[PDB]
Amino acid sequence: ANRAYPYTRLRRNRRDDFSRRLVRENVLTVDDLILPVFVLDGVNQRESIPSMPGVERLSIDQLLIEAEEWVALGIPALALFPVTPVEKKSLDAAEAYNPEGIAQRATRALRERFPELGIITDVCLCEFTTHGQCGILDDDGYVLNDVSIDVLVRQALSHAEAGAQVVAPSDMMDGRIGAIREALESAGHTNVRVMAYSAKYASAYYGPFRDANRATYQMDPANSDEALHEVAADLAEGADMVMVKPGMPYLDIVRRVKDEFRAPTFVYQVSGEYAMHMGAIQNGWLAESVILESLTAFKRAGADGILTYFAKQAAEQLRR
Amino acid sequence: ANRAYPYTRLRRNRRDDFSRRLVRENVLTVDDLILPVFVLDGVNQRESIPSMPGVERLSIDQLLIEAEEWVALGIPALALFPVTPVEKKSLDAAEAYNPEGIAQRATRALRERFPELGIITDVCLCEFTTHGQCGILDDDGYVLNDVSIDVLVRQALSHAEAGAQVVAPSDMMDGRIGAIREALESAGHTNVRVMAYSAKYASAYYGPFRNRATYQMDPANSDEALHEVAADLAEGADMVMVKPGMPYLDIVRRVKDEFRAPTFVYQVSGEYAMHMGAIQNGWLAESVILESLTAFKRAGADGILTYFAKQAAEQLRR
Amino acid sequence: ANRAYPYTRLRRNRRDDFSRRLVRENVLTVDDLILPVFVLDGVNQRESIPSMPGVERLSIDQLLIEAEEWVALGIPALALFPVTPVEKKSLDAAEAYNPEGIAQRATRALRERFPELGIITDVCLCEFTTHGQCGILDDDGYVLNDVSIDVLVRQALSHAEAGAQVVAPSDMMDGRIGAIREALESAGHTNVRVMAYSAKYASAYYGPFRDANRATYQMDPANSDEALHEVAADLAEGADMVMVKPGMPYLDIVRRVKDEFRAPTFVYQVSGEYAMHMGAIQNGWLAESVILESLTAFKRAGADGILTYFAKQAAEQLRR
Amino acid sequence: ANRAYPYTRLRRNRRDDFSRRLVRENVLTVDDLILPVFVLDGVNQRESIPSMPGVERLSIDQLLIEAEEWVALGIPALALFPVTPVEKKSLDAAEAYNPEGIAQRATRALRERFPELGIITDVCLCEFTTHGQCGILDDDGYVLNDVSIDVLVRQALSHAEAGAQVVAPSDMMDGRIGAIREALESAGHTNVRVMAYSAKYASAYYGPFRNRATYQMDPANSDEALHEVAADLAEGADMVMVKPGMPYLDIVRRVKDEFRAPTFVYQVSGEYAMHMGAIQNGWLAESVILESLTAFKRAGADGILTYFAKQAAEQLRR
Amino acid sequence: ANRAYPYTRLRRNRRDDFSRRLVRENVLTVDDLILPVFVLDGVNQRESIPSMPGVERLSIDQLLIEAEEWVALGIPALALFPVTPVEKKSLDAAEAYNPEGIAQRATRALRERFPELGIITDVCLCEFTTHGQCGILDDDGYVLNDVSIDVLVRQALSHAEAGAQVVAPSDMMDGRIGAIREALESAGHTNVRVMAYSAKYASAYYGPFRDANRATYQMDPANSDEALHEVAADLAEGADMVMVKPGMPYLDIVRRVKDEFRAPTFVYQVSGEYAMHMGAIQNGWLAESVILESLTAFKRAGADGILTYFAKQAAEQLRR
Amino acid sequence: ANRAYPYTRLRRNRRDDFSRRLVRENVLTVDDLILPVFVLDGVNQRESIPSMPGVERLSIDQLLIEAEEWVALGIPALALFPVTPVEKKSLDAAEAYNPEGIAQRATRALRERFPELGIITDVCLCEFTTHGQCGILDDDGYVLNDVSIDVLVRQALSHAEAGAQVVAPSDMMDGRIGAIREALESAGHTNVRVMAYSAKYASAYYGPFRNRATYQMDPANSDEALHEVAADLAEGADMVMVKPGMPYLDIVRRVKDEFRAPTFVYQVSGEYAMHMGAIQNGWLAESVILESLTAFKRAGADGILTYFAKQAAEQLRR
Ligand SMILES: [Mg+2]
Ligand SMILES: [Mg+2]
Ligand SMILES: [Mg+2]
Ligand SMILES: [Mg+2]
Ligand SMILES: [Mg+2]
Ligand SMILES: [Mg+2]
Ligand SMILES: [Mg+2]
Ligand SMILES: [Mg+2]
Ligand SMILES: [Mg+2]
Ligand SMILES: [Mg+2]
Ligand SMILES: [Mg+2]
Ligand SMILES: [Mg+2]
Ligand SMILES: [Mg+2]
Ligand SMILES: [Mg+2]
Ligand SMILES: [Mg+2]
Ligand code: NA
Ligand code: NA
Ligand code: NA
Ligand code: NA
Ligand code: NA
Ligand code: NA
Ligand SMILES: [Zn+2]
Ligand SMILES: [Zn+2]
Ligand SMILES: [Zn+2]
Ligand SMILES: [Zn+2]
Ligand SMILES: [Zn+2]
Ligand SMILES: [Zn+2]
Repeated sequence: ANRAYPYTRLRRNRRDDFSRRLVRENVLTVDDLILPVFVLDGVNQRESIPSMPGVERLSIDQLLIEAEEWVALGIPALALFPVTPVEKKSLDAAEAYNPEGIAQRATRALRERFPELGIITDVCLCEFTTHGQCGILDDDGYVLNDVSIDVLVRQALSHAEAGAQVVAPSDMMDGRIGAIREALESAGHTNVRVMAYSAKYASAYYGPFRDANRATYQMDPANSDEALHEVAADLAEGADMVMVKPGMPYLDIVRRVKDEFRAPTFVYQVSGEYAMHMGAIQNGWLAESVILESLTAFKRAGADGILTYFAKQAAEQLRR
Repeated sequence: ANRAYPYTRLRRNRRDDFSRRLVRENVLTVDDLILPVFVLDGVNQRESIPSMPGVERLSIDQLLIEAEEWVALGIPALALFPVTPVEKKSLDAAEAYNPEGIAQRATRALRERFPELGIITDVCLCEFTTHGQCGILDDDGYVLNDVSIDVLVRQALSHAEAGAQVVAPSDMMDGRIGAIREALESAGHTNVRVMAYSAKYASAYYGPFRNRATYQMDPANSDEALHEVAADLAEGADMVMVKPGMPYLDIVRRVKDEFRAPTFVYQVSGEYAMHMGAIQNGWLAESVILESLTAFKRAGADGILTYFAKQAAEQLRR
Repeated sequence: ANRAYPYTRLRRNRRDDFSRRLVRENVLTVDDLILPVFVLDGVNQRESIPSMPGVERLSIDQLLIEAEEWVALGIPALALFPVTPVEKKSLDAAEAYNPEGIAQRATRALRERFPELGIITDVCLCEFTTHGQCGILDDDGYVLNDVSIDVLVRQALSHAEAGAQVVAPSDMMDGRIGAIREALESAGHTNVRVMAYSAKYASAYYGPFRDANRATYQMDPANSDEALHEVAADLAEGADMVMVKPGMPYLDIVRRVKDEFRAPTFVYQVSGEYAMHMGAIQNGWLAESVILESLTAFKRAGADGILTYFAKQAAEQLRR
Repeated sequence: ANRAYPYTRLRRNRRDDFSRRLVRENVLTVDDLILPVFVLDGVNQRESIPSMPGVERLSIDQLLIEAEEWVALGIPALALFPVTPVEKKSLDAAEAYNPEGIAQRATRALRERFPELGIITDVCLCEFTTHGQCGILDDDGYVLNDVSIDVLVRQALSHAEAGAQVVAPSDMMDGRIGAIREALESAGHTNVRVMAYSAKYASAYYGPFRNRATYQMDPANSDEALHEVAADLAEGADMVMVKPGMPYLDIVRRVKDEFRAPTFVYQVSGEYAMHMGAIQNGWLAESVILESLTAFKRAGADGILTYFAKQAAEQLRR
Repeated sequence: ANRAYPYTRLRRNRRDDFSRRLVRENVLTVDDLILPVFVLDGVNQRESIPSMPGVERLSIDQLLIEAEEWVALGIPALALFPVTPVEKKSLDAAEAYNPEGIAQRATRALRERFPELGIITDVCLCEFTTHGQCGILDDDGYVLNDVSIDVLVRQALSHAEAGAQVVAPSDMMDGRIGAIREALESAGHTNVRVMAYSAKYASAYYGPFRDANRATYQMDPANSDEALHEVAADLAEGADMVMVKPGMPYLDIVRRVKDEFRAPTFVYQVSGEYAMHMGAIQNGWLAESVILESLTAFKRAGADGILTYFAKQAAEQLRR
Repeated sequence: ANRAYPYTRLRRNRRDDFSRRLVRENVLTVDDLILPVFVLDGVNQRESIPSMPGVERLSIDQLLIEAEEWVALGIPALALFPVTPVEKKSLDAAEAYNPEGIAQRATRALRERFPELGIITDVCLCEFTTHGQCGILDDDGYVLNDVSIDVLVRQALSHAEAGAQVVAPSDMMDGRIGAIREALESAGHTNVRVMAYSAKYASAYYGPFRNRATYQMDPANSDEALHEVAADLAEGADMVMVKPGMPYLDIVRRVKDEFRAPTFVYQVSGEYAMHMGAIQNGWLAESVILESLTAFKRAGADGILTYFAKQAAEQLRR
């Protein structure tokens, strides 16, 4: 609109807090926060994670106790990540659909104790396979697409039976959203949401989660147009929400996905992003204000919700 | 993206509060609210406004008292509307630029007491002319464009010298934003913001605030609003505004979409009156206040001039 | 196009009525008006509505008499809203599809007496359920989507049999437009139009209609992109017209919907909007000219037609 | 939106008049109509035009009589086309700016009698030059751009001083809109509108109105029209026009779509002649008049210069 | 691009014929011309049409003789329009699919005599029904959509059997393009093109053709967005070309259709357009140069081909 | 529009010549062709060009003879390329603006003989400098921008005074279009067209025509070309050109799409050489000439500078 200095001085609106606040384009609220949480078997268990300062893996009993604060702070949902006992991992990943598995038990417990809290379960075989890949291997060592979907469907169904309001397939198999959706619909789980990990990259940023091949399924970091194709398919297949993972290193993908589809768009600030920031904060290299800066970035980029291990810290800062 | 029932059921996200909250596209906050306020000449004075139940005209001392609650609620700014004593009105509208006029005095008092509170003054001749038009009349009864600008310029300069952070020309003269900006820059008022009333319509919804069709816009016209805004941005506006508000939400959306600039909207006297009247008659629930304000946000407004600002602030602070 | 003052003065075209008229971008005509009308059981009944000054609920006999004026004024269509006797409300909503229900009786009477007048019937269960929700409840108190559609289909069919040229599903069940369309097509009701309430919000503006939960089906006022998804589905499912409700508070949605789909787009100026305006007019706070301003706004925003309780007043003002 | 038969049957809305009326995308109203009118020099004079059955050239007194019916029908404006006596033509086209020329006299008389009726005068040299070109010729027979503008400027100024609310340069000189606007502004004619003939083609459809290819546009060219309009808007046009009309409806649509500005179209003499001739021969029904005019609206025109304006007005008033 | 006088003078390129020719955006060639032609029963028949000066209706023998010139001039195709003997019109329109009907006989004759000349047959019932509507009536006098399609399919098949390379459904029934396409494909007529009359308006411009109700099927002249919906469906249904009718009065529709779909786009300069222009030319009110101006307009608006009764005149003018 | 096999078979339109002809999206005509021609200093002189089989350098008298066939074929314009005698080269490139230089003499002779034939002169210093760069060198060997413009301006003015209808600056100095336009306008050369070489790349395809990377564009860059064109249009170019041609067809398409302005493309010496060489070796059919030229049209070019112009004209005239 032919705006030119000195008629236009973009510093004017920056001059005072009031005008900065009036023109501010985005704000973070507790409604944007999802807390991922690592869940152990057993009772009275609490484990620190060295590569994620301040995050603990908790048994179900201890998770229920901590969920009091989280609920009180208004965090809308948790994303549950079981820590599978090694002995329960198998070639067939059958623990993924065990009604007595950690995720299923945790879901029923939380649904009963905190009925309004959203529970987002993780649909993937990587915590259940001996070999740690996201799906079932063929005799050449490749992760088989459609056979894996069979197991992921049973898993998702088991989560729905346990009471999960949202299942989030994090597997990157082709077509899994539609297969899971069909299965849910056929079984009568009409309102279980599917939060697709649509554009999940083959990333180095996942280090600490593993603490807490893939290029044939997860996306190449170099590719951006491809992510649009991914999301389009997941929306056609029935996803209720679509997600980009990891987060900060992919903010350009979040913006293109929101702009292109105008659908509910989520982003995961993964373990390595948390660890980088925490480490720098603890070293005194960055101020704690970087936490809300990092989260504001996701809102600015177009995300509706953020899976972040900072959810509690940020919710406290915001509640003030 | 070929979304089809029953694979896509748009009710699933609506099933639970938590998922409604996660997908909710817009939220109103106190940061979005600007309170207009009618300012009297006297002292220890308030007046009730018949056509605006619940709103009082306030003398400056009273404004300072109430501004305590407004600042504590976090309301970022006020928009000052003086109520000029009749005896101060004239064909030349000289009272508009009186250094000791209501607006100027109010501004200086607020700037001193509450230095962080934004003050948005009204640049217009309508409360200063004997006939009530927004500009100066020629012998034929036409509101003269360029002669009016000369008065408006001196007005704005007086507001700036009183300390106003924002001046808001509400006059709908052609070119006034540029003339005002030029004057502010030449006088050294580098940082005074100009909040243009860019698309201000010749509307029946101004009843309660109180030939206009020769300067305010025809309600029928939408494309024209984009031309208006474009000119005001090129002329140096820091913010642009649509008035009235709800009845023009389509204009808000087009203006935000087209220009991606800081965009404001005025929920005018008549919109307040019709909502309050209905709430007082028991015809509409009080929830309609927040719904009306959420609509502005959804449509693309960055901030909202609303006589409901204090109640909305109170509700949000719950 | 680099337009700049003083070469460009946008007041020039405003200088005279003639040039204002030449450049005026939108005009309201009686072709844009649909009159909603509340229909009572019985004979010789006329009831004023306190929260809607000047609107009356009428028995069929009295509706036929008033429809003379409406036809003479050129109003193209009515939208019928029965007032169901309380004793006829039920858990199963069966009165919705009674061939002798108020809507069905009213439709046959009007179709016979005024063959060119459009009749738009309301497809929804809320006037027929004891609990007043738009659909059938499950044992958890939730409004069941697909079971409700079964009843809405029978209702729509009964309206078609009665002679309605348009059925307007106002229910906000997912998929109902396609289900109704299939049913109409299968039954031979090839030319019955479906006027989808596509983007119908969970709004406070409906107060006076009730005088004259829902968040799990009606839309969140905060959401705009979601409305596009709603309309897209309804057009794919066969709607002939798409509608936004309420009206004024959603003019931005009307504009986005018209711009995005270029399809016949309708808007409902609901009971609370009528009451607000009437109340202010009767108090002398607004001039009567606000009525045609409010209606012009819908045209400007892109609506092709407006359901408005001001239809008669506006048609008289326009006929002059 | 994946609309597919038989779920989507586009005939359903066509089934009944009432639904056709509800979905109808465009309507012609009297507000859209501008009547061109050929104005003679004498008094108690009318002339029939062989190639335009049913249209009369009218002396000013006759124009005033007929303008009674035009105003009562609600026609907003007339476009005046003088028929210059041959003896007043010259190589310098000085008659164009004669204060007592036909156009000027007609304007003053209409402005006085019917103050609310818009008068759109024609700014062009073609009815004033001995050779009939729209501008002044050099020794080689080329229509000079800038020298022509100087005459056109004085013309426009004379029209403004006679009281014309709109001047419409129909000359297709480069830059003339800006030169005219500059002159009007410097003379204080702040509110005189300029209705540019922006995209005026070198067309065979002007037969009945009566080297042109060096100034009027090549019929083959579409993109070029957008460049023409762009320049005229930047130069200060209040309205822009395409001429001829029906044969250029694609241009109307592109111009409206691209610029969102007040857009006009001229249904020229040859288009009138061919429609009337066909109606008089019994080859086309009279309904073709309203269909032709609806086409302009559908294509995006805000207003239409049409010799059918009175009959269309009569038909609409039914 | 900030172009401003006097740096930019758009007259410079107009100064000389050479530069006008270099910058000229569109040209008409004989490849753009399709000649419609009225075909009589019998032998040695030639009839002038008073409302279309210079156009004759011809029996097949005389058509073959005239087609020599047309072929020699390079006209790519004819559009055949039979003149059905009144006695052969019926309620069932069965003459439409008679293998010995005028259109079928004419097609076989032309295909044999001029194998490279395109023949475009007219698929519609209006020349075959006693009542002259485009389809079959129901007992309320309405033109039935799907029953009409049954007859149009048999017609199109009969044209394909006769050797037509293109069938052009001019009926404006919903869905007919897909039904005809399915039928052609099933029967093995893999390469018969379908030239859909997609946006055919209810127009006064057809007068002279009739010399040589409809609002429930043909389009309202007022509607433009609706035409896009029409074309979209016809392309989805398998049309190879899409057409707007009438022509000049709808150039804005031609431009929107070409711009939106980028598909082969045709336009019909109908009988009334020909008659208007001829009449004015014969009266001396317009120069003959208007013919090529009118045709250039269609090219400029985006048409790939033009059905025009001026095809021979224009082809001669162009061949020079 | 959800087109799917077998409902949609894109071969159906390809089945027959007649349908291929009806749907064909672009056609080459003689109106699209501009012939470049190398012009010698002498008289009764021709020279064969080793790296451009079939093209002759021609003295002016020879050019006039051949121009007979070119005009009779309908070729609209020639682009003149003088071959400067070495002794006339200098560090100041003064020969560029010699009123009796090759280009000037050729222009005057053609303008007189064939008044309707367009002449496009080359505005560049490369055939006038001793070192062969397109501009004047500083002491460090850099091609100076603004000093070069001053020479180019005088060149262009000399071409205009010789009668050239189009001057085509091929130099790739920044700002030269504006400087040239300013000079032409101030001198009264109102109608002299400027055909800017807007996006002229530092290319290996100029081999046969005969630090360049500091002024000609990097082959890798596409977006940059739009910035180049934008500036030349704002500076007053009447036409804009991409060079080389085939290897840059994507640039042609983007430039036409973005600006909708008269767009030209140069099929350079190396493109001619590689096609002819292949045709002479029997490796490619002669049909490749028309295919190469159809590509330019398809990509969006309005006109094409091509050494094949005469043969293509001959082929089209079949
Ligand atoms: Mg995928
Ligand atoms: Mg957001
Ligand atoms: Mg006190
Ligand atoms: Mg303005
Ligand atoms: Mg916002
Ligand atoms: Mg829906
Ligand atoms: Mg509309
Ligand atoms: Mg008399
Ligand atoms: Mg121009
Ligand atoms: Mg319009
Ligand atoms: Mg169709
Ligand atoms: Mg084309
Ligand atoms: Mg010789
Ligand atoms: Mg450059
Ligand atoms: Mg081209
Ligand atoms: Na959110
Ligand atoms: Na804000
Ligand atoms: Na309408
Ligand atoms: Na209009
Ligand atoms: Na073609
Ligand atoms: Na060309
Ligand atoms: Zn996994
Ligand atoms: Zn004012
Ligand atoms: Zn309901
Ligand atoms: Zn003229
Ligand atoms: Zn037909
Ligand atoms: Zn060079």
